[PDB]
Amino acid sequence: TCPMDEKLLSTVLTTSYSVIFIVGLVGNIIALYVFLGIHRKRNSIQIYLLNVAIADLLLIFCLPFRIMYHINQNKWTLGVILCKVVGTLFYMNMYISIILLGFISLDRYIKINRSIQQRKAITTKQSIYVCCIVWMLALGGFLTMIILTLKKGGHNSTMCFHYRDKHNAKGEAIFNFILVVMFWLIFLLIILSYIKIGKNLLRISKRRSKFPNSGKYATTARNSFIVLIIFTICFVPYHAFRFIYISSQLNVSSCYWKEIVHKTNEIMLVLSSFNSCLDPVMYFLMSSNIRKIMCQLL
Ligand SMILES: CCOC[C@H](COC(=O)CCc1ccccc1OCc1cccc(Oc2ccccc2)c1)OP(=O)(O)OC[C@H](N)C(=O)O
Repeated sequence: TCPMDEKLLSTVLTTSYSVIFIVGLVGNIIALYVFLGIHRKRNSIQIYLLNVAIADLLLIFCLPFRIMYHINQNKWTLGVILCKVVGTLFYMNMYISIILLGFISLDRYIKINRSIQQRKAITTKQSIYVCCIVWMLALGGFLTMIILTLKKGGHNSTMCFHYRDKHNAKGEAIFNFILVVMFWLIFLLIILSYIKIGKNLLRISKRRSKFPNSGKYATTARNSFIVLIIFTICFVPYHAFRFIYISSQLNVSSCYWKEIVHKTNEIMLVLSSFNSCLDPVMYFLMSSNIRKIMCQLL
């Protein structure tokens, strides 16, 4: 455990996480207000996005502990219990957000590309069913893993969010490895969905059957590509490097690899958490009614 300099890393992480925290807080507050205050009725996609907003708001509420830890002296003043609570809660919220974004991709694909008329907008029932299942499965994993870590593991210290060996705890490592591959499957589904949606909207706009609103389809096709690219840049490099993280952490090696691996992991955490603040903004910007409201109000 080489105690290497991280003051510049601490400062850059503190600044990045503070900006992400404030932007995500304001964005998720606005998203909750619009999904509750002015949205009387919900469809499957809107319920999905409300749950994404709740997960992102929980990750944003998790962030201030991280910024305080990084800014104070890069040491954790409080107990290991809160360290474990925050560390597990941040990751569970992140993966809930990822899963629900994959479901938003999927139902957008089935609703736009292949649907002919409608499904009478009764897909909401299965939407809350899937949302409840995912939240219950996340909460169960949260409780079991935290209750195992607090008692079974004797590694209690005054340092948090740091690099640790997984010789004592290999279940956490294998569960993280499974999380990465399921995230990659979700990302492949997301990219397929959004490429197909964009191509369908471009061909529909290119046919130009009716002159009115023949240019909004091109805008919607562009928006699909934009949201797919934002998701990619936010999440892909992180889970690309998490493989090297696990490979280095599950075997004995010189700490010289460890500092650069830890620094890369933290930088990728910054990009991943930035999606939390970005997600509410894309809904407001890509919605024609909300965009016009923003344009006329400003
Ligand atoms: C105990 C400290 O945890 C935080 C971190 C280590 O994080 C991991 O190894 C990944 C997260 C993880 C993996 C395996 C099991 C539970 C995990 O915690 C989150 C979680 C909870 C519940 C469910 C769940 O998976 C879901 C699956 C399906 C649906 C919804 C959720 C995930 O350690 P630390 O804070 O020290 O940070 C180390 C390092 N800086 C860094 O960033 O990894």
